[PDB]
Amino acid sequence: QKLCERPSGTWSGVCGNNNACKNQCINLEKARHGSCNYVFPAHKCICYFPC
Repeated sequence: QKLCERPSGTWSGVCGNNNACKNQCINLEKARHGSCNYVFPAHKCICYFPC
């Protein structure tokens, strides 16, 4: 709901892989979903924390 779409607390960078980005994010930190979202410049491991 009130999620903040931070580049993952850990993986604060380029992703090239949605599944991993998601997994790694919520596996290491405790965010809800994550995904290898686009937007300029390149894809990055965006993750949704209940901020």
